[PDB]
Amino acid sequence: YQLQPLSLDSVPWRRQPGQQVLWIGCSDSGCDELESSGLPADEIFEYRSLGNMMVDDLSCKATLGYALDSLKIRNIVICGHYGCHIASGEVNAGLQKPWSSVLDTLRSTHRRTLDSLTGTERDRALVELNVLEQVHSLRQSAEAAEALQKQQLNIWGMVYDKATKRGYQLI
Amino acid sequence: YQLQPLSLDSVPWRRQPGQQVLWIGCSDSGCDELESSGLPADEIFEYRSLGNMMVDDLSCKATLGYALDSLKIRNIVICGHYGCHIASGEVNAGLQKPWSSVLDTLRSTHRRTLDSLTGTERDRALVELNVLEQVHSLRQSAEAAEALQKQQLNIWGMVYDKATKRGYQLI
Ligand SMILES: [Zn+2]
Ligand SMILES: [Zn+2]
Ligand SMILES: [Zn+2]
Repeated sequence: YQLQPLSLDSVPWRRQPGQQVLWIGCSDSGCDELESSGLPADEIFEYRSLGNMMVDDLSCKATLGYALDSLKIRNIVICGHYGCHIASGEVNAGLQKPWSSVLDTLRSTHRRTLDSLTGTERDRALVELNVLEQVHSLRQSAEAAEALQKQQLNIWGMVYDKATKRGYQLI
Repeated sequence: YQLQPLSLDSVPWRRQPGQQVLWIGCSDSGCDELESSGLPADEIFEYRSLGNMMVDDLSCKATLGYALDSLKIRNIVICGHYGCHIASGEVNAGLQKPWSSVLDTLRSTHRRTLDSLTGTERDRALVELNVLEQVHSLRQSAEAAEALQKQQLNIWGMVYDKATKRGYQLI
């Protein structure tokens, strides 16, 4: 992957006005994130969860299902954020499986690149890797895979930087 | 129950600055809701789900658990909103169980009250009843019940009115 700064005028998840976007963001990220989305408030259906993850439980399936079946959403954005307390090198004992399992697996699978980086740059890399893995795994959900095969769904990854108030798309 | 307009300078979930509040809101409600919270952005841990519900699923349990065990939160707010598409009318087929079950149970349990109202007033009553039920059910959870009996947790209910740009506490 590479990071591409977004231009707010032409975001990949808004090539046409009027349609609703499922925005999947993190519980410890603020509203300030959506100011970098390129979407007006009335085009946003917002799921906000631990580490902007979708794990295969009833909440992920029901939210995906309602978004596709009732709102006929054609775009999903997974928005990670720099400074995230959940997608970081600090392993918090209060964080349950499978959220903790996803993060352990990322740390082991990407050990080579992560091992060469100090704390702040390591945590930024882990936010980005978490967004990529969430985008890849949501594409393999049964409901998303059938929509993608009809070219009736796109899933996008982005990272928001609180400090610069800018978003970066994962390409 | 009765509705009490909130004053932003004296919200029951912020009697002292610095501590984090778990804010449970709806996916089809906007950030505009949090402007009525009386909280600065860095005191908000936001869980945003179908119909501002907590059902007994891994996501609800893990988010509650991370909030209590890792963030040591002392206040939970369940925020419903007038004009909600999920807590409205009768059956949406796109809305899965147990979300659909909660709403059917509210429609049956409060049939007498709902029958006394027209459609728009019926929808508003269903938003308010949903918040009260979510607050009552969350209090009965094993983790919440132990914390409440130690006076180390409060759960609050509120409803946000987009038209008046005000929140109302459920007393
Ligand atoms: Zn986060
Ligand atoms: Zn927001
Ligand atoms: Zn709603």
